Order: sequence, then structure tokens, then C-alpha cells
Amino acid sequence: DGPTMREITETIAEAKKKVLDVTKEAQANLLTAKHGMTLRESFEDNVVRFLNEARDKAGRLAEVNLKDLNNVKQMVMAGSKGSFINIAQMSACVGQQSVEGKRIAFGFVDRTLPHFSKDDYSPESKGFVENSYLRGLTPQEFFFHAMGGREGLIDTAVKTAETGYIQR
Amino acid sequence: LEPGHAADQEQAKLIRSAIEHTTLKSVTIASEIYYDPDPRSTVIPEDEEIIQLHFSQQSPWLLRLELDRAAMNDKDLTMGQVGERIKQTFKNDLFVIWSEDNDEKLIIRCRVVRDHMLKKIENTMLENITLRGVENIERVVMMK
Amino acid sequence: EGLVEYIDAEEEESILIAMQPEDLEPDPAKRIRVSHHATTFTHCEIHPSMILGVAASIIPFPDHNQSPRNTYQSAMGKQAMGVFLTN
Amino acid sequence: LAINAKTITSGLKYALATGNWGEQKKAMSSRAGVSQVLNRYTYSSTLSHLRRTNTPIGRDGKLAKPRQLHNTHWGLVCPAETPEGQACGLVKNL
Amino acid sequence: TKFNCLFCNHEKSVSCTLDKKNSIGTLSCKICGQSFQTRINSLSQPVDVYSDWFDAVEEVNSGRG
Amino acid sequence: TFRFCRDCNNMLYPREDKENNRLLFECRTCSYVEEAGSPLVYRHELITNIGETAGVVQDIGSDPTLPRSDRECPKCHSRENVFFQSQQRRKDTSMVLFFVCLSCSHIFTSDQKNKRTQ
Amino acid sequence: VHRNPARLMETLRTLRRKGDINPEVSMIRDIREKELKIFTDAGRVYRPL
Amino acid sequence: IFVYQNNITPSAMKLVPSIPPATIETFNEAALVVNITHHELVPKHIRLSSDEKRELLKRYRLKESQLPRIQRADPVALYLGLKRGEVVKIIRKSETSGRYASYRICM
Amino acid sequence: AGRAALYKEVYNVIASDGSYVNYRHMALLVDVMTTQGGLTSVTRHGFNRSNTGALM
Amino acid sequence: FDMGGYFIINGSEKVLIAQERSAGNIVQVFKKAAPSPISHVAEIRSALEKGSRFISTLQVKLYGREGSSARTIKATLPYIKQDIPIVIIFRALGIIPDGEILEHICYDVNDWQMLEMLKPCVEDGFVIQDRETALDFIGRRGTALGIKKEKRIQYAKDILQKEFLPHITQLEGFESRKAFFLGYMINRLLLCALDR
DNA sequence: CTAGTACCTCTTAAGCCTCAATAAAGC
DNA sequence: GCTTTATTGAGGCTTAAGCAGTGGGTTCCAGGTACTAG
Ligand SMILES: [Zn+2]
Ligand SMILES: [Zn+2]
Ligand SMILES: [Zn+2]
Repeated sequence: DGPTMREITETIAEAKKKVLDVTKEAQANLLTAKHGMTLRESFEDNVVRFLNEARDKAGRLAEVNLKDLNNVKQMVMAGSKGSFINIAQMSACVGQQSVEGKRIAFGFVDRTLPHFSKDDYSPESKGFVENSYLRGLTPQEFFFHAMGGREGLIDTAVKTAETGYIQR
Repeated sequence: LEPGHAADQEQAKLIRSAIEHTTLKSVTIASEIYYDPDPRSTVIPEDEEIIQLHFSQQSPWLLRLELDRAAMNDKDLTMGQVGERIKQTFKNDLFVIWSEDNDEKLIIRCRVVRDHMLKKIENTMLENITLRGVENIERVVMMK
Repeated sequence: EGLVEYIDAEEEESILIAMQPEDLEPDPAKRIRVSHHATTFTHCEIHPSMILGVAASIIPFPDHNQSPRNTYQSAMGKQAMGVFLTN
Repeated sequence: LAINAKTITSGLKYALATGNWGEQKKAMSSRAGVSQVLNRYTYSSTLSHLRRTNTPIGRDGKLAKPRQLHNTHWGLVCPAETPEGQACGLVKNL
Repeated sequence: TKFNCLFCNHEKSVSCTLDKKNSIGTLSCKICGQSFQTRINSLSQPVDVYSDWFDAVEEVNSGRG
Repeated sequence: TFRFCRDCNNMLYPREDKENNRLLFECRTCSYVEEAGSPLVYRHELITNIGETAGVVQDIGSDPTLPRSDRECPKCHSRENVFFQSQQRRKDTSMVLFFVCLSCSHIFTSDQKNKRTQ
Repeated sequence: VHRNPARLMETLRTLRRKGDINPEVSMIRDIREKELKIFTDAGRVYRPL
Repeated sequence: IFVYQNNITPSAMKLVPSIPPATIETFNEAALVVNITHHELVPKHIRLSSDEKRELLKRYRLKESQLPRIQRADPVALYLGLKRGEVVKIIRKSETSGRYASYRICM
Repeated sequence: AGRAALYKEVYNVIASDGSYVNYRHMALLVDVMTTQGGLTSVTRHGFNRSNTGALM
Repeated sequence: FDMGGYFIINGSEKVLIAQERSAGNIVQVFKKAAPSPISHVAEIRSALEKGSRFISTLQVKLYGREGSSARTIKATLPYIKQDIPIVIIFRALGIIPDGEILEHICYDVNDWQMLEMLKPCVEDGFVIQDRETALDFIGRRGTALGIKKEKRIQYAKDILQKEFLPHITQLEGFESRKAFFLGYMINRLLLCALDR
């Protein structure tokens, strides 16, 4: 319903504002890096954690919005298949796209895509998708999701052979 | 940690510092080969203070290392401990003096006792000297 | 006339590209659109959907579908039985 | 005169027949697979095959980095169209 | 420490010793007994000593010393 | 600071004159000798604050790629600026940004606690 | 090397757009490195915009 | 039992076998600073007599090589000074069973 | 102690994804990898270097 | 509807799949694993763009890891197994003065880090001061029953003219372009090593 | 003359050899 | 006191390993050359 979408959008906006504030604090060297972990890695971990928390909150809001009459929710409760992540991505938010255990790297010169200027660490430019499959994905979000899917496919294709060799 | 000391965070950080591997590379901001014509007089007017406290024979070469105060505070490293470690590693080959921590700028002066091998000696003293910790240790993180 | 220019991989590193002709230049159902933070946009895409290949373009609403499913559909489309030529 | 024309015609025919792209038939490092039988299961399949790209890197190995599509592929290589399996991440379609 | 020789025309009969401390390259053949000495650098190699010996032999033969 | 002979266009090795107790730059190829202006011989700069602001040119602000910003310039109070990050790439480099003003081509750090000329 | 990279790059772009030079040629100017690269070799993938 | 501070020269190592009837074991000061047996991972090791070894072999019907092997230089073997052909019983605590008794024979 | 550490690491890696395997299988695996004097890696340089049947 | 774009061989329709290759005439700088002594290697696959194409993989390697105290750079000249210091190559080209070599390698004299890193290189290359000596040293390796002083200096000069950076030119009229290109390659390698 | 017939053409695990110090025995 | 030893180990090069099963379509019957039988 409309109220649920409005609440999800508000939560996403709050998460984006928090990420922007954290980035501004980091730029002014006002953020204390975690012990051992470097400043860049600490900032990336904090941003990823915030985005994951926002996505989880949006998924929880969607799930509570859905009623027992909902078919997807009923199937998930049955335990046949699906999970919280599936409902969240289908109705609330796809979430951050991780490649090699990290956000989308600057493939170009300090630019993830040509559509973004150099030194753009905002979530939208770092693989984050703020639109569920229902509404659709923007071309940048689509490309990031494609990169994530390619990474997953390659990982499966290599790990199947590795596991077979180990089992042998 | 031991059950008695497992409830104290100060003891945990003390143990972490004791076992954490500390090297001059992490703390040393820079190292330069300055020239000191005489021990009594220094080319840098501000450097004289280092020998002033000494007032209150040696080769005409100087090696000046500038460190990071923030790194010292974070790692709890102190000038006295590193000086003692250097003296232990080098009994009398090189004379080393360090400024008091209270000074705004902290530097260390090392000079070979009575130039071609000076670079090699400096490289060995930087890379092959450990202030404290255990070899083959990168970082130690405490957790609850 | 210079209305359309060819750009290679190397040149893309030194240009900013707008998503739509009139979106970046100037009912919560429409997908969220990234704000036009920049103001230069020396170039722009004729249409984003053209990034898709021959098989991918056949997929209806590829964005609405997960990327692995799109890849599977692209692989499977080559095996679909249908009229390949009129002769 | 006395030019052996077959030397060129037969060589080209062999190169386009088995896909062995080499200076001579005896060569074992000809990097086969350059030429492939055009697929005509459906018109879309033929179009995709005609616009297909191949990577000389061996299909074996477990290095994911080359297989992953770089950000530079935007607008040049289809993000989704790609074979699944050993050839995944190596065979690309523009 | 194996190189060809020109006096006896025997291959692999030449041995070169490079004393970097004294910076001296000495070339000796185990068949004809010919011995040659030259100045060398830390980057010198036995091929350098062989080339120097060949150049010296050519200069001596030409008589343009 | 490192200089050359200025006559043969060659490097100068350092040497110590104990009789004069001085550091002198001279090349063994020739007889040229000079007295070092400053007592600088060796420097490694394990951590370097220079080189992060490199490549700046007069037409830097005209690059579309550089992201714009509306921060007021300290001197000319010009809102228009182009902001970028540290040029040097490292796993420990700070994320401090640098802003260049088109009107005066002045580079200033985003940090407010300390003001940096470059 | 060239002293006025901006003017040369603008002239090259204008000529390429007008059609005097083959559009397939790729010209890239990097201010950070202050380097101008021109590529005409075959096998280069390009798209229209 | 002889304990050294820094290291042992090879001359002493080759001289040690010079006395068959008397067995001499060399230990490092750093190695013995902390007792290994007190560790939780290491189970309880009990030396077995020749008669006990013979009885175990007879009951289980095993040969010398069928029993699990333990390195001569194993820290536990040095701690107990186990000799060649000597069987040691290891009592371990497990989740599946209250305790388990295994045996190991030096190679 | 090495066998116990190997078993604990095997259990941790197996349970990382949530999959559960009975303790007996892990115990047998660590025992076979440690039945010899040292730790016999599961490779052509480990158990395959033992004195088992030639055809095996 | 048929788009053609294939070859009819023995009736069978064969299509040639596009083959991906690393672009030539470009310097690519890659790091090396810690166990290997090399630190950074810059490679260029020079090849003629008009005819008589042949692969010329020229690689310049910086020996010595971080803190090794040996910051030396050696370029693997084609047909020369033993890597030669860049100083000897510059001397052979014609840039004998050390200052000229440094200026070609480093454009901005203000940056003293590059000069400090290159100091060992010039220190080790100081032995060579003549073009003939540099050519002879280059020709030392890969002996094929020849006399270094007799019809080998010309052979080494021809190799340096053709084998070394064939793409930039194939004539001896202007050999300074090769020196400038080598200096640019070394500058890129040093920039990559310094992490800038 | 013409056409058969054969004939020359990417990530580790162990093994081994090759290297640079080091304490004892010769003398 | 000086000289020559066996030992120690440390890396380079090398030879190995590289999910399982299944369906199908293409191409090889090899090039020229000399010597000799009908
Ligand atoms: Zn001889
Ligand atoms: Zn001079
Ligand atoms: Zn301004």
C-alpha cells in the first residue's frame, strides 16, 4: 500500500542522509578509523553496514505490511522456499551490490560509470540500488546488478569444480 | 587474558601493546641525512635544544628522524623505550639522542662514532629494529 | 553535421554522459531517478536499453528480473525453436 | 609462371574449416575455435552468433578477475548475454 | 668459466676469474696455457673479459699499438 | 634539493672535507666543486603530504569530469568551484578533498580545522 | 608536445564532427596527466552518443 | 635432562648418541617456559609398560605398525621422553562420548 | 593438539554457511589426516605417499 | 532477412568470432608478487601498424622490493636475455650526459623523490660514458660467433634501431624519439612505484 | 607419354641442485 | 695463530596436479617430390 512505500522511501532517504553525513565527516578527517583497519576500509565497512541496515529495515516494513492473505508471504511462512531477502528485494529494496566482497570499484578513472563525476562515493554510484524489482532499476542500477550476477555466476562455476575436486 | 585480568580493559590494552609488533617504519614520519659540523653547534637553529638538555670525538655526520606524535599516543610508544632498545641493539657503534616528549616537535638524532655505509646502517636500523612485540605479527585487535 | 559522435572505451574516461535527453539537462510508482548533481553532461545516451545485446533485448523488462535470470534467458534464447529463415 | 595456386586456396579453406588459425597445418598451437559453424536454430541465435566475441584466454583456470565484466563494458558488451560454465566471462557479445 | 680459445681453436677450454675486490679479470686456457689480464668493473662478466682479450689480440696482431 | 654541475650537466657526489669540516658536492669526472646550499643529503618520506595535488592547470576548472560545488571561496567569495580527491592512490591516504576556484585558480582543502594554501 | 592543448583538442573535435577526419578516430585529453592520445588502429570498440 | 638457553651446536647433537645406556634429552629454555600439558587441547598422556603394550596388542590383535604413529620430535614425546617402540595412551574429552582412549607408538 | 585444532577449524568452516555435519565424520577425517606421526595432507603428496596397496 | 556475414566453405557456414587481444603501442605497468625480487614491470607490445607485423614485447623491470636498498631499473632489450640498465641504453642512443638522462626520465626537476629513487640507477650506470662501449656491452650477450669490435657495433646499432621500439620509427635519421619514449616509460613506471 | 608407389616431412606440493655462514679438526 | 673442513639452511628451476555425466556438429584421411611400371 501507499503508506508502506512512503515509509520505505523515508527510511531510504534517512539512510542516504546518514551516509552523506558520514562521508562529509570523513572528508574533514573528523572520523576515527578503526584500530588496524585503514580509513578507506573503515569508511567502506560503515557505509555497507548502514546500507544493509536500511535494506533490512525496508524489508521488515514490507513484511509487516504484507498480510497472511499474501501469497508470497504465505509461501515464505510455509518454509517451502524464499526468505526475508527475497521479499525485501521484490517489494522493498534490492540493496547494495557487492563485487569481490566490496562495493563497485572505480573501473574508469575514479568513476564507477561515465555518468558519474570523479570522486563520487554516494550510494547510487557505489552499487547501491534503491528501487525494488517491482518499480524497476535504473540503467546504472541494472549494470551494477548485472555485475553482481556475473560475479555470482563465476563464483558458482569455479566453486563447483573446486568442491568436486575436493570431494574426489 | 587470565580470569583475574580478563575484566580489566586497561590490562587488555597493555597486553595488546606488549605483544603488538612495533617498527620504526610505522611511527617514523621521515628520516634524513643532515650534516653536523661539530657536536656543540648544529646547522638547524631550532635543533640546538636537543643538545641543550645534554649540556645541563664523533664523526661529522648526522641522521635526523622525525616521528609522529599521534602514532606514539595511539601505540603508547615512548621515546625512552625506543632509545633504550636502540642502545641495546647498538652498544657503542652509534650515539643516539631523543627529545623530551613534552616538546612540541619530537626528533631523534643518531650519529656514527669514530658515509658510504651510513645509508646501509640507517636502513638496517630502520627495517631490522623492533621496539617491542613479537616477530611475524601485523596487528592485534581487542574484542568483547 | 556533428549531431552524433562515436566514443570509444578510452574516451569515456574523460566525458560525462546523461541518462536521458531531457532528464539530467533541466503517485510513487516511477522508479527513483538519480538527481542531476552535475551540470555539464557533454554527452548523453541515445537510449540506455541499447546497452543490451541481441538476446538480452528480447527479454521483456530485464531490469524487473534478476541478472542471473537474464543471463540464463540470453543463453536459452539461442536454443529456442522457430523460423530461422524464409528459405 | 608455374605458380602453385592451391597453396593459398587450400590453406584458407583449412583455416576456415577446422578453425585452426596457424601458418601451417602441422602447427599444434593454431588456437582453434576462431571459426565456428553458424548457428541457425533461430534468427536471434544467428544474429547473436554473428556478433559474438571470444577471449584467447584458455577456458580452463579459476581466475575470476578476467571473467568478470569490467565497468568499461557499459555500452560495448551486453551485461547479460554470456554463456554459463567454463566459457562464462570469456565469450562476449557486443 | 667456459669459453672458446683462438690460439688452440678449442671450445670450452677458457676460464675467467673476476676479482671484484681487486677489480681484475684473468682469462686462462687449460690447453695452450695462454694467460691474459684486464681491468674489470663490478658489472663485468666473463664475456667482457673474453671480448677485451680478443680486442687486445687483434691490436697486437695488427701492430698498431 | 638536488642540483648538477651547471657546466658539464652531470650529477655531483657528496664528500666530506675534514680540514674545512664541510659537505661539498663534486663530480669525479671533472674538477668542479661546490658548497652545498643546505644540509640536505638523503630523504625518503615514508608518508608524504606532497603529490596529492598534482596536474592542476589554468583550464582545470573547464573539465566537465571534475565535479562542481557551490562553496564560497575564501578570497573572492566565488561559489563556483571544482572539487577532487587526493591525486596519490594509497590504502591509507585520507579522504580529504581539494577545491579549486575558477576565478582565481586557488586550491584549498575541505578541512576547516586547518587551512592549507595548496 | 603542444603548448595550447585546449585549442588543439577543440580544433580536432570540430574537424571530426564536421567530417574531415574519420569519426572512428578516438581523441582523449587528460588534464591530470596533461596527455593527448589519438587512436586510429582497427579493433577498437566504439558506440554513438 | 639438559636445558640450553639459545641453541645447541651440531657437535653436541652428534655426541649425544655416544652413550647408548644413558639417555640424554635436550630442551630449550623458551620451549619449557610454559608447560604444554596444561593446555586444554592436549589430552592426558599416560606412559604404558612393556607388559601393558603386549596385553593391548594381544587383545586388539595388532602389530607394531598398525598402531597410530607419533613423531619422535613431537613436543609431547619430548615432554614424556618416549622412546622408539613405546606406546602411550591418550585420554581425551569429546562431545560424542564422555572420554575416548587412543594409543600412539613412536616411529 | 594439532588434530583438535584441525577438527575445530573443519567444524567452523562447515558451520560457516549453517550446514551441520555429524561430529563422527569430522573426527574420522582428522584421524586419517593425523593417523601417521604428523599431519597427512589430503593430496598426492600425503596419503598417496603411504605404503598402502600399489593399485589403490 | 539473412544478414550474411559468414563464409560458405564446403557448404558449411562458418563465422569468425572476434578475438580479443591486448592493445599494442601502450605501456602497461603491473606490480609483482612479494616473493619475486621484481617490484614493478612496465611492458609494451610494440608492433608495426602497416606491414611486416611482428610482436616486440619490451619489458622494463624495477628490481628490489620495498626496503631492499637496491632501486635499480633494467630493460629487457629484444634478443638480449640479460637485462641491461637503462643508463647503458640511453648512452647507446646518444644521451651520454647524466643530466640529460635524468631530464628525459624526469620532466619536473622539483619532484626530488624520482631523482632519489633513480640515484642508484645512475650510480651503477656511471661506468659507461661512450656510445661505442654501450653498444659493445649490449652486444656482449647472445654471442653468435662474432667479434664485438668487428661488424658487431653496426649489428647492435641495427638491433637498437629496429628491435627497440619498432613502432615509433624504423629509420636512423632521428633516434632521439626512442630515448624520449623510454624516458616516458620509465617516468610512468616510477609514478606507479611511488603510488601516485 | 602417362600415371602408380613410397618417402620425408592460473595456484600451490615435493625433488633436486645450486647457492651463502658456521663451529672443529689439522696443522 | 692460520687453513681447510663437515654441517646448517634458502631459493631457482622443475615436474606435476587439476567436478561428474550427457547430446550434438566438423574434419583428417595429410603437402610435394623422385623413381618407376604400362
Ligand atoms: Zn687455448
Ligand atoms: Zn661536473
Ligand atoms: Zn576564488
